[PDB]
Amino acid sequence: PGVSVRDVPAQDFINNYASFLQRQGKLEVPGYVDIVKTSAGNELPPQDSEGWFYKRAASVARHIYLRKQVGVGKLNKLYGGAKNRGVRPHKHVDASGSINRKVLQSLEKLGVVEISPKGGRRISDNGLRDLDRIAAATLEDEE
Amino acid sequence: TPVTLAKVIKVLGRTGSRGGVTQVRVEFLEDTTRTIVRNVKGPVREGDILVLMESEREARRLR
Amino acid sequence: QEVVIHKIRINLTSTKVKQLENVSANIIKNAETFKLVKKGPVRLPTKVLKISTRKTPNGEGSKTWDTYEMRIHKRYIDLEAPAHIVKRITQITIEPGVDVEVIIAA
Amino acid sequence: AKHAVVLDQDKFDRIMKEAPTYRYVSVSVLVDRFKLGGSLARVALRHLENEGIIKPVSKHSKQAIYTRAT
Amino acid sequence: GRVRTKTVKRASKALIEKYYPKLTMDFQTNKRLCDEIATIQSKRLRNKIAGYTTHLMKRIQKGPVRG
Amino acid sequence: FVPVELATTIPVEIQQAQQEIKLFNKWSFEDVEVKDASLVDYIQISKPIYVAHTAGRYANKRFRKAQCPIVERLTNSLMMNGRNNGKKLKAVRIVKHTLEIINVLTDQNPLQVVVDAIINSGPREDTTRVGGGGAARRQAVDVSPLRRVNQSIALLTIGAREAAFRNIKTIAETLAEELINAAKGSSTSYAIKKKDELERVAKSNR
Amino acid sequence: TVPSVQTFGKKKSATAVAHVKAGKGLIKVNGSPITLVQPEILRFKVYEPLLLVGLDKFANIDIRVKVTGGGHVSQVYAIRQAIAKGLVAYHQKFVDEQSKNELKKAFTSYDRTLLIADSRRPEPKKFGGRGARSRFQKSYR
Amino acid sequence: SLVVQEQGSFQHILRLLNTNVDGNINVVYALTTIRGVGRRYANLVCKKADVDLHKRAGELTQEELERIVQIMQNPTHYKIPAWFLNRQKDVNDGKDYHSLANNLESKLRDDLERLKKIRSHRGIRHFWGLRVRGQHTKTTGRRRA
Amino acid sequence: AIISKKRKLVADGVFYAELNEFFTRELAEEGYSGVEVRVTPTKTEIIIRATKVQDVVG
RNA sequence: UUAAUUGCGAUAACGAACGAGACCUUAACCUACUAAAUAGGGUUGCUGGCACUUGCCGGUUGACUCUUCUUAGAGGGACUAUCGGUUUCAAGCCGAUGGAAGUUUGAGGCAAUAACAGGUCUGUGAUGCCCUUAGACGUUCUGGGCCGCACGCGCGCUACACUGACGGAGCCAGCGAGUACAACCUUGGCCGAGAGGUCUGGGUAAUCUUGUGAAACUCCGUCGUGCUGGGGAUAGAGCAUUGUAAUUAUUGCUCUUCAACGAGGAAUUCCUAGUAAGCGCAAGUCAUCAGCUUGCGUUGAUUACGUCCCUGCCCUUUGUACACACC
Ligand SMILES: [Mg+2]
Ligand SMILES: [Mg+2]
Ligand SMILES: [Mg+2]
Ligand SMILES: [Mg+2]
Ligand SMILES: [Mg+2]
Ligand SMILES: [Mg+2]
Ligand SMILES: [Mg+2]
Ligand SMILES: [Mg+2]
Ligand SMILES: [Mg+2]
Ligand SMILES: [Mg+2]
Ligand SMILES: [Mg+2]
Repeated sequence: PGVSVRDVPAQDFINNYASFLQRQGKLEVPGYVDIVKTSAGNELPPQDSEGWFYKRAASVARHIYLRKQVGVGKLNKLYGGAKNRGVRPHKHVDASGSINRKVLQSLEKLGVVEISPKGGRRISDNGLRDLDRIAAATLEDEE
Repeated sequence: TPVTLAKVIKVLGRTGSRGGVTQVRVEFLEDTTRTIVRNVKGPVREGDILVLMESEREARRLR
Repeated sequence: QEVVIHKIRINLTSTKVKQLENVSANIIKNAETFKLVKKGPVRLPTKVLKISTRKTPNGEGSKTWDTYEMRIHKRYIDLEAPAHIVKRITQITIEPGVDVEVIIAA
Repeated sequence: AKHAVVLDQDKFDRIMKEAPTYRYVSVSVLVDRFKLGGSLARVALRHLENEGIIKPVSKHSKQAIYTRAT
Repeated sequence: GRVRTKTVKRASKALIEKYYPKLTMDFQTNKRLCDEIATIQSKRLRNKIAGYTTHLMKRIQKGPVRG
Repeated sequence: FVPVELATTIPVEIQQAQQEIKLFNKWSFEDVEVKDASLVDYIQISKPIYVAHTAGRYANKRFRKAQCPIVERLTNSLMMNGRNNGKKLKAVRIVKHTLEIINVLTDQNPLQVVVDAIINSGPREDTTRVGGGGAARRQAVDVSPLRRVNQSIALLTIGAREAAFRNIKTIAETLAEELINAAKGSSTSYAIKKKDELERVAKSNR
Repeated sequence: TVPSVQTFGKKKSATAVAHVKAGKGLIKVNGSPITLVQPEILRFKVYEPLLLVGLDKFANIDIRVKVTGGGHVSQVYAIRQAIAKGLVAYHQKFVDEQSKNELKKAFTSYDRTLLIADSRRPEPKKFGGRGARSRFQKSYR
Repeated sequence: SLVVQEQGSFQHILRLLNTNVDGNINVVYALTTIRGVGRRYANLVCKKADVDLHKRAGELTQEELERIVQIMQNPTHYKIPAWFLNRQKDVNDGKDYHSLANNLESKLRDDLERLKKIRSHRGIRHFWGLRVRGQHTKTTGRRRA
Repeated sequence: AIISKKRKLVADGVFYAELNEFFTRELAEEGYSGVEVRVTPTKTEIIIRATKVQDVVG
């Protein structure tokens, strides 16, 4: 047969990742967590305070796994959106610049993300293995 | 409530002061072969079944 | 004695499409007669250059607007060849209106 | 504020009593019967959802529908 | 509002006058014939003419028509 | 009966509700017959659809609009008001929820209930503004099936929207309630009331 | 070497290349399988063509779709179209033609476009109007 | 996840920092009712205190309240970066100032007075009763203060 | 020399227009009508049409 | 009858032309042609992750061939086609079948005859005449102002909630345009909560910014119909950035203040399908600014498929003492 990784319905995978991270305790917290808007188009940080950053990290990792050479700017673009501009209509402004960078750094430290040539980031082999394990766990939970 | 179910044999013209009505000669579902002309609001084709309370009354081209 | 393959790109840009097409055809014919390995008359997204303007000189009428557009036709003709042969080809192979341009080297 | 979104033990007891033999077990319905808030209703349902009693039909956000055990 | 114009109709009439044989009822052949014999600076126009000729042919099976 | 499996895994429930019956969202599209003479065909059913969403072009000629599925129509009508313009997905979700609610309500085919509602709220004879000089005198007139159907569809949705302003009762629930009122003709919903009013007006000119 | 076709799916600006090979029964879209897709409500739409002819016509034919353009809804529709085309194409090529004809009949009696491609594309939004037809506001006041 | 029970261990309807804190509201958005007290700021304060974001405003332990009050007074003493303030680097005193409750208004008044004394364009506008931030009133707002 | 292809073409067009205008102005007595620009490597040919060709020549 | 002086017929007219049409560009169809290490997709190298068996999923410009999708080129293709009746079984219109496409196939582009004392002499080394002319209306610097407010009107934008709101989380276009003699589009990486900076780039451009990973939308939790977490308006404070120059916030983000507004009176604007509305993006502007325009996608319906009742025009017949023509 074959244990799949992409075949997970998105959110569940992320949740599993978060749980794994919580279990490990190895990530190194950015420090500017909760004292941040996270997005430039935000009036509120994450609602659940502690955690949720973990979820974000997981999501980022998943995106990395999905694609090729991925960078900070692209991540920012991804986690931006619509601005409540009051009387003026919405625009599109990106996420907080440093936070994403910090997340990436943390991932690199743990060994999920590897530095790619040409300009961007890819997945480490140990990281890949971990991802696969997580996927398997999710499948088990479903089955 | 007594209802007499109408059925279209022919469309006898789009009418009204404006355009929201249609002269239609009708042979109603039960007790057929009795032709009565009624003015109809909506879009009507051929063999269209129409719901009405007041059956045996004729209306002319509206002013 | 020479014969060292460089791989040469030919640019064909213009507006009047028919002329361009003719030129392309001519080039391909010439390539055939000198018998070479070549990639075809590769066509790129024919760039339109739009300039939209108030038709009114002075802004006193109805708001009529005109899109003045410029159709452009960009063509790549790739040759597996040395330079001398390319030079020979480009002695003629020029027709009015159309831009002939040799990129040269891979 | 229109009240009836408190906590209490009496309220809880009432909720416990108001569960078997009903056509609808929905959040909106609960709210209508002058009980706890939207989020609290869900929590209450969960507490009764241990060994049968109340079983789900829809799992969607803010449009949840539950029904009694048959 | 697909009323065929004067011009198309006139052309069709002319075609029928000059080449009543070689107009084999169906569209496709007739279209090609029209393209061959009549010189049209267009394609759509030619097609339209062909269509009208076919219509005329169909009519002329079911009696004589004026002009 | 018979779950044939593939390499890409599909959940069991979905497999169960598939080939044997030409179904709907999850339950039977089959059965569900028009109780009322007339309005058959013009209240859709007939052709089996599996979702309440199509790209299917219908506003093309005339009588084609009376071949569009009832659920779909409802969803479309729901899209009224600027805040809800477009957003078919939302409408479909709402319709699904309504259907579920109807199912919950004393069993029965929800489709059938919907059909009944459509039938009941549709006005029979309505007044149109006749000139006759200058004054706004009205003379009552028979309403064609299609128009009636359309009006009925509109009315329920309008009622729902009215209800939904400042309410925990999410639009779907309101819609379901309206449908119930229409089907069990008690003249408590907006639509039925409006119909009654129209009939009264017609009478006062007949 | 495998018996395979490459089919397109087309609506609005969404294009979907479904590749129809032979194997176990894999139906994937952009790597992920046929199940996910995730406008969530429109899931059953992509299931429709499959449902119509049955699960039997998939244990042999494998389908792999790559989708670009459009939005979400449009993408879904494109995928659906592609899948409908693919099976038909396979049947036309390798399987008996009777089956293909039957499939066509099933589709045409239930024509939610599918084997007939989508027709409309946007009218260009001309000047003096915020929309295509819809003008600004004349104000003789 | 669980309904808070007990007969009446925590008292409903609160009064904190010269003003009123209404119950039946989850933690943060009853503290926005306090004049000047933030959203993000409030959240930060809560975090500092060490309270869960599931409690009601008509609850809270006394010690917790005291802690919150302490946090409110000084941003520097606790782990707050403090550039989320009404007066950062400041106009006169040059420290870290985020005024609280019925004091913010007073501070504003003082600032206005200072402006008036200086006789800057803004001050002049304020005196007149018009528009500070270069906003034009050829058309908009035809009632005014 | 060398810009973006589109830009280059635009510039060429502008140049042509300018040239045309100049000829309308300068060669007024010369009975000028049209310009026919041919741009090849090295030698750029500029054909000019007029009624009084002799005048143009000198 | 027609969208049409579009046609059929009646007929001192007949055959004509311009205008409408035709044409032209684009948007749609081509598993048939033309080709593509600048668009793509396959099989096997190298290996990355698995289930651990063959099989999946990949990445990698390795090699090879194809061209469905992408692109254009050449053509073709729909002619209301096929019957069904209606109407002198004319012109045509409606219904079904086939068909990519049956509203002139959609959208324009162009656009007659005469004009209006319509608009500009502020687009002009396009300009007749008059004016002015060197302590200038020529010029150029320095500063303000065209952005003032007791208040009229017209464009618009954002709101008045649970079709929500905020976080997450998922995740999708299409037009675009973008520097070498400069001060472009600018990735990718460390420092900054933002705003941003810096070292290296790549792109005088399907190749790089860019799959412009846009918004709207889709899942779970939190708050549930309170001028409230709807709404972010009058406002103070820092840090930036643009440009010599920002006060009269240029703009930007952050904390704050948190008002008017609970679906808008009389009038009336716009609209008949990818149309209305929603929702963004891009270009035009542009040192800097978007709420504006052009464009382009992205979601995507209601109800007509008619008629002269109102409004405006049009032609006929009528009358006229008007023809600078009812001002
Ligand atoms: Mg909003
Ligand atoms: Mg007919
Ligand atoms: Mg046209
Ligand atoms: Mg004048
Ligand atoms: Mg002058
Ligand atoms: Mg001005
Ligand atoms: Mg205007
Ligand atoms: Mg691109
Ligand atoms: Mg407030
Ligand atoms: Mg502007
Ligand atoms: Mg007289």
